[PDB]
Amino acid sequence: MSVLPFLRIYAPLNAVLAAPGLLAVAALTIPDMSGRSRLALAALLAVIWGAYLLQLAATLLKRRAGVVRDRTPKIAIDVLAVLVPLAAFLLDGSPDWSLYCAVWLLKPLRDSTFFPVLGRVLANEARNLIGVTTLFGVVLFAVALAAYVIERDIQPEKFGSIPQAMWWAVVTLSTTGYGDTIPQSFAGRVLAGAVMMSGIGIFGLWAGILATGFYQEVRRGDFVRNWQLVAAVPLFQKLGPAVLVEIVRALRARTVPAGAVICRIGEPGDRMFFVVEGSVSVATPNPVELGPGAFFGEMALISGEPRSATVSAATTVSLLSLHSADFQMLCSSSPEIAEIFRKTALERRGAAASA
Amino acid sequence: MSVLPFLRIYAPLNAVLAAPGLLAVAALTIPDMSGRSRLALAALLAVIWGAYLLQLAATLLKRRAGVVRDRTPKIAIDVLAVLVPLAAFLLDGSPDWSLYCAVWLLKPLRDSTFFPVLGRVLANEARNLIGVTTLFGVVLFAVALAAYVIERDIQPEKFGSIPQAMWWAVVTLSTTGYGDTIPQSFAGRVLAGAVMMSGIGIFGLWAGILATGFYQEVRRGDFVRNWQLVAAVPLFQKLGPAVLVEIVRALRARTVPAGAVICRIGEPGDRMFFVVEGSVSVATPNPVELGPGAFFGEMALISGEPRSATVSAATTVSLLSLHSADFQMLCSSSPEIAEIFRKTALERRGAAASA
Amino acid sequence: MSVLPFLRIYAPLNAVLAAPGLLAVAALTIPDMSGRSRLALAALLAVIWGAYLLQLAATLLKRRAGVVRDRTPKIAIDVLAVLVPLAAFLLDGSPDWSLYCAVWLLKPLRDSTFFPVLGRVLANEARNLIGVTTLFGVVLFAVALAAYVIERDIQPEKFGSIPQAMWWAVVTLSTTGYGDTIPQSFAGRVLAGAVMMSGIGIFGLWAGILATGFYQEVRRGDFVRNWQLVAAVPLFQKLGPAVLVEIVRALRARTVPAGAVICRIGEPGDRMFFVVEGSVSVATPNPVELGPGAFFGEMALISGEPRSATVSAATTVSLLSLHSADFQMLCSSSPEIAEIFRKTALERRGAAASA
Amino acid sequence: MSVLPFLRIYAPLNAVLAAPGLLAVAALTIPDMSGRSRLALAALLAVIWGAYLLQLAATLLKRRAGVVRDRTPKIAIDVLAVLVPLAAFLLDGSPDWSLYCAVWLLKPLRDSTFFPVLGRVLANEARNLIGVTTLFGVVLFAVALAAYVIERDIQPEKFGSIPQAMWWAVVTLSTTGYGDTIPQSFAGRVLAGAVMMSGIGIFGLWAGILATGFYQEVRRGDFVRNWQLVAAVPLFQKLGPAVLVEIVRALRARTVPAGAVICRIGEPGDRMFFVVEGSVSVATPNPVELGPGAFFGEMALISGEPRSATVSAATTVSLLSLHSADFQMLCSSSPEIAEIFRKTALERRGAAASA
Ligand SMILES: [K+]
Ligand SMILES: [K+]
Repeated sequence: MSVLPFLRIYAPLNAVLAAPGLLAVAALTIPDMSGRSRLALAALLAVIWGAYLLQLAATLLKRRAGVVRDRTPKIAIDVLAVLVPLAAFLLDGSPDWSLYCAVWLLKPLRDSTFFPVLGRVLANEARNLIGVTTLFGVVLFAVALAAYVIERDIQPEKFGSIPQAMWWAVVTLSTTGYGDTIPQSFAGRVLAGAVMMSGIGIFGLWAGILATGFYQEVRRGDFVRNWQLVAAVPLFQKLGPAVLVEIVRALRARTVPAGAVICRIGEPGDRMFFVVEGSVSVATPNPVELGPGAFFGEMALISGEPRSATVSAATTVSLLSLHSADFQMLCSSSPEIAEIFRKTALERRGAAASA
Repeated sequence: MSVLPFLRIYAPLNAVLAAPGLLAVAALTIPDMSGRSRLALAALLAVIWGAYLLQLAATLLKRRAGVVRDRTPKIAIDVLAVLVPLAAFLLDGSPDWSLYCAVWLLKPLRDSTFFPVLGRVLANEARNLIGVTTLFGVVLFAVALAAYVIERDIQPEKFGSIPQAMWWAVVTLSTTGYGDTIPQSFAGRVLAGAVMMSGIGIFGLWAGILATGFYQEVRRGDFVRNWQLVAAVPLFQKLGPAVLVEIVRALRARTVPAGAVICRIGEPGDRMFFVVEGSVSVATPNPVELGPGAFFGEMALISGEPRSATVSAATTVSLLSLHSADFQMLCSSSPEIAEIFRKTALERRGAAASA
Repeated sequence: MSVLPFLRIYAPLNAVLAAPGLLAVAALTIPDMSGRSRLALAALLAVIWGAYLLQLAATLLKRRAGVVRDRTPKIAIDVLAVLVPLAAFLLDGSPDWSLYCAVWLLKPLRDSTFFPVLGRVLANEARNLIGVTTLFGVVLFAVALAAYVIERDIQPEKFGSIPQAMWWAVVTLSTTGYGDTIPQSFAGRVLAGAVMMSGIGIFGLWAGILATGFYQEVRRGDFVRNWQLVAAVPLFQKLGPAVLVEIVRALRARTVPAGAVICRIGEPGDRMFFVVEGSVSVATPNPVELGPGAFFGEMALISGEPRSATVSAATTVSLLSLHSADFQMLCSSSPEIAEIFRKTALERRGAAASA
Repeated sequence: MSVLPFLRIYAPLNAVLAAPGLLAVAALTIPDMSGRSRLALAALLAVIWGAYLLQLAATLLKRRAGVVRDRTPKIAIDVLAVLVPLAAFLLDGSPDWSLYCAVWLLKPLRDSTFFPVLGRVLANEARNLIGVTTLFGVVLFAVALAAYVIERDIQPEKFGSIPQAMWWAVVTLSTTGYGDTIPQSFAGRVLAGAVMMSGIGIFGLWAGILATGFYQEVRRGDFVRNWQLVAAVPLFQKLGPAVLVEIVRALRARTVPAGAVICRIGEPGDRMFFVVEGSVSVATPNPVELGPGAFFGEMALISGEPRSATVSAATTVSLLSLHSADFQMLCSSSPEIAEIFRKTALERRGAAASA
C-alpha cells in the first residue's frame, strides 16, 4: 500500500521467452495437425535456443567483475539450456525430442529472486514439516486402513485392497473430493466426519507453517535490503540506536523508471518518500529537481492536504516510501527532527515556486 | 467487538438497484416463458436506466464543492451507465442487448469504499504475487507434463495431450477435485501425494499474502481515518507523543443515526465511548445530553457494574468506542488523567440525576 | 499449553440432551421400520420434553438473585422448548410433527458461552464482510456470465441459462468441485485459471477476516475475565501500572474439580500456578494445604527440575497458570519481587516437609 | 532461514523401519499374487519384529540413568510392539493376522518429539474446539435438515431421509464436493450459497485455532529449550534482565555433525553463530579452532562482506545462530558490548591468519 514498484520487475528477456516457448509444444501433441505450423514453431525453439545461445557466450564472458562470485546457480541451467535440446535432437529421432522442454522451466527460476528466499527458510522449519509429514502418513494409514476392514466384501473392485483406499484417503483428507469411488454403508461414512476435520486442521497447521516464518523472512527482506540507503541520508547521523529497528519494518525501497509519474498533483496526500539516488521532475514554475538524498510529502502530511506538485520520475530513481503514522511516529519520536521538517514545511512553500 | 456501526452503511440507492436489476435478466434467458413478465421487467431496466439517468444530471452538476477533485473514478461508470444500454438497444436488435447488463456491475464498485482499499496494497506486494504466479506455472507444467508421459497410451481421449493434463493439474492442485478424468495406473497416482501437499502450501503462502498486509492496511484504516477526531477532544493537549500510537490501533470511529440505542440500561458494562459530534439521550431524570466532545462509561468500568443510563442516539452522532483494558491502559499510563476521570466518576453520580 | 481445564466444561444436562434427542428423529424417517423402536424413542422426546419442562418451572422461579438481569436470551428458548412440540402434537396429526426438532437446536446455544463471543465481533467488522460479500457477487456474476456466452449452443441442457452457470461459479469458486456439469471447449476452460486463483484469494481474505479480530476478542477474553483474581493476591499492591498489561495476555484462569490431579511428582517441571480460591493436596509428610491466594512451581522453575510434590485438587479450585518465560519475565522485571520468591524457594524447601 | 539443522534429525532406526515395514502389507492384500514375494516380506516383519525385539531387551535394561523417570509413554508401545503380532500369529490362523500392522504406527510416535508438543496445547484451547465442534453440528443439522423438506418427494433414493442429507452437508460444508448426489430444484440450490460461505468461515476460525496458539508453543519452543546455552557464554553476565526476552525469540539451537560444512568462504555473509559445545574447522593458515563457547560472523556483518573463512564442522557441535538485525539490535542495544566485538572485528583479522 506504500510503494511505487515500476521499471519492469519482470525485466530480463532470459525469463520472458520460456512462456511463449513452452506454448510451442502443444501443437505437436495433437493429431490431425497440418505440417505448416507444426514446424513453424519448431523454428521458434531454434530461436530461443539460438537466443539464449546468443546470450550464452556473453554470459560465459565471466571476466566481468571477476573477483569473488558464486555462479554455479546462475550458470547451471545455461549449460543444459542448449545441450539437452542438442542431444535430444539426434538420439531421439522421433518428434518426442521436444518433450525435453522440461529444461527451460528452470530459466525463470534462474534469475528468480524471491526463489532463494523460498528455499532459505525450508532449512530451518522442515523439522516441523517432517514431524507433520510423518504424522500425515500416520493419520493416513491409521485411517486409510479402516475402510479395508469393511467394503472389501461388496467393493472388491474399488476397496479390495489397501492402497486403493490410501488413494481415497488423501482425496478424502486433502480437501478434494474427486468422486470416483465412495462407500455405501453407514460406519465407513461415519468416519469421514473426522477426516475433513483432520486434514483441514492438519493443513490448518502444515500450510500455516509456510507463511508463518516465511512472512518473517519477507518482513525481514524489508530490512536486510534496507539497512542500506541509510547512511546516504545526510540527516541520519542523529537517529537513536533503537530508533531504526522501529522504522525499517515499514520502509520499502523500489525503483521508478525515467519518464514515469511519482505523485500527481491534486490527489489526496497520503505518503512521503525518501530519495537517495537519481533525479525527479517536481512540477513547479522553477522545478525543484532534488537529486540523490532527498524527500517530499511533509508539506501535505503535516497539513493533511492534496499534493503540492506533480512529481514525475525524471530519471531511474531508487526510491523509498513512507506513510504518515510512521512519520507521525518519527515526529512523535524526537522534537529534534520535527524542527527541520517544520522549517522544510516552510522552506519548500517558497522554494517550490522560487529556486 | 467494540463498535456501534449503524446508519445504513449500505446507504446509497445508486448501489442498491444493481441487485434487483441484474435479477431482471434471467427470465429472458429461459425458453417457454410468457411475454407478460418478460417485458414487465424490461421496463425495470428502463427504471434504473431512467433512475441513474435521473440521478445522472444531478451528478453532472459538478459545481458542488468544485475547487480540486478527482472524479474520473466516480464518473467513469455513470457515463457508460446509460450509453451502453442505449447503443445496445439499437445495434443489437435481438433481445441479447440485455446481455450488456455486465455494465451496472461497477456501480456497486462506484461508491465502494473498501475497494480502493483493495487495489491500494496490490501495488506493493504483487512483486511476490508474480514470483509466486510464475512459480505456480512452474509447478504447473513441471507436474502437468509428468502425466502425458504415461496415460497417452491408454487414455488418448483424456490424456492424449498436454493442456488436457494442465487442466487436471490445477483442478488437482487448486483444492478442487472435479472428477471427470483421473488416472488408472500406480505411478501417476503416486504423484498426487505431492500435489495437494504443494497447492495447499502454495496457497498456503499465496492467499496468505493477501490478508498479510491487507490487515496492515485495514489496521491502518483505523488510524488514518482517526488521527482525526483527536484535537476536537478538549482534554488531549497533554497526551504524550508516543501515547497516541499505542491507542489509536484499537479506537474505531463509526456513526449512529438519530433515534437509535447506544447503551441500554442494566446490560453488563463492557465499553466506553468518546463523543465528538452530535447529541445523545442519556436516560436520567434530568437528561444529561452531552454534545460534541464528550464520553461515558467510566462510571461502569472503574466499578465493573451494569449501565447507569439508557443512552440513546438523539441525533446522528459520529462516535468513537473503547473497552476497559485500553482505558485501563490509559489509567495505567498516566496518573494525571485518572484524577479527572475519578472526579468524573463522582461528578456524573450526582450530575446524572441533577443537572 | 499452560492451563488445566477440568470440571466438565460441557456441564449442564440442559445442553447434553439435545444430542441424544435429535438422534431420536431419524428412525422415524425410514420406511420398513418396525413400530417397536419407532415410538420407544417417541417417548424419549417426552422425556426431554418433560425433563426441560421439569427444569422449566424451576427456571421460571426467577426470584433467585432477582435484582437486575437480562434473561431474554436464556429464557427465549425455554418458552418455545415445550410449546412448539405441544402445538406440533395436534395440528400436525401426521408423524411430521417430529420435524419440529429444529427447536432444541438452540438449547445448546442457550447456555453456550463462547457464542455471544461470536456475535460480538460481527458487529464491528461486517463492514468488511458486506464489502467483500458484494464483491463476492461482483466476481460471481462477472465470471458466471462469461460461460453463458459460449456453451449455450452445445450445452443448452446444462448452460442454457445464467443461474445454471451461477451454480457452477460458486462451486468453481468456493473450492468445491462437485463435478456434474463442466465445459468442453478451450476458452471456457481458460477462465477457470483465475477462478480458484480468485476464490482462494477472496476467502484468502474473507475467512481471514473472522479469525483476525476474533483472536483479538479471544486474546481479550483472557483479560476481561482476568483483571479479576488480581487484587485477591496479597502481593500485587506493588505491581507497576504498565506491568499487568504485559502479563495478563498469557495468564488464563480455569477451575479444577475436587479429587483431581494438579501436578504429579517427578514429571518435568514446566509451569507454576497462582491459587486464589479453594484448597489443594500438596503431597508431603506434612501436607502444605494452601488455601485461597497462593502459588507453587518456583521451586522447580528457578532450579529447572522435576516436581517437588504431587499436588492434587483437594477441592474445586479456581486456578490460574503460568510458564517460566513469563515468570522469568517477572523475575527479570523487578528485583523487588524475586527477593520473596527466592525466600519462598527456601521456605518451601523446609516448610514442605515441616509445617 | 537462520539455522543449520543437520545430523539426521530423523535419526533412530526405531523410527525408520515402520515405513518399509508397513509397505510389506499390501502385496498380501492382492489376489493373483505368487507365493514367492508373498512370504519373502512376511519374513521382513519377523526382521523388524526381531529387530525391535533385539532392541527391546536393551530398552528393558532400564538401569541406565535410573533415578527419576516417566517412561510409560516410551515403553507403552515396545510392550505391544512384539506381543500383538505374536498373539496375532496364532489366534488369527488366516493371513489376516497381518492386519495388526496398525500397531507399529505408534513407533514413529514413540520417539516423536514435536508430538507431545501437539497434545500439549489441545488441553488449553479445546474449550474453543468443543464450542465450535458443537456449533459445527448446530450448523450441520440446522442446514442438513433443510433439504429433507424438499427432495424427499423426487429423491427418495438419495434424499429420502435425514442422515442421507447430513452426509451431503459436511461434504457440502467441508470444502469437498464429492459429487454423487446433488439437488435438482431451485430453492435447495439457493441454500448452498451460505454453506461454503459458512464452512470456509467456520474452518476460517476452527483450523485457525490450531496454528494460533500452536505457533505460540513453537515460538515458545525456541525459548524453553534455549534459556539453556545462556550461562555457558562467558560474556552474558552483563546482559540486562529485559534484554534476553527480546533476543531469544529469534535464536534457535541446532546441532551440526562432524565433517559437515558450516559457512563456506566467499558466500554472501548473512548470519553469525554462537558456539557453546564442540569444535570447528576455521579454514585459515593457522586454523583458529574455537571450542565450546565462541562465535563468528561479526567480521562480515559489521562490514557487510562475504565470508572470511570456510568454517566446517570438525566435530558434532551444538550450535546457535543469528542474523544481523537482531545483532544490530544488540549493537544498538548497548555500547558496552560493541566495544569487544569491535575489538574482535580487529583481533580476528590478524588472529585468523596468525595463532
Ligand atoms: K474440493
Ligand atoms: K467431485
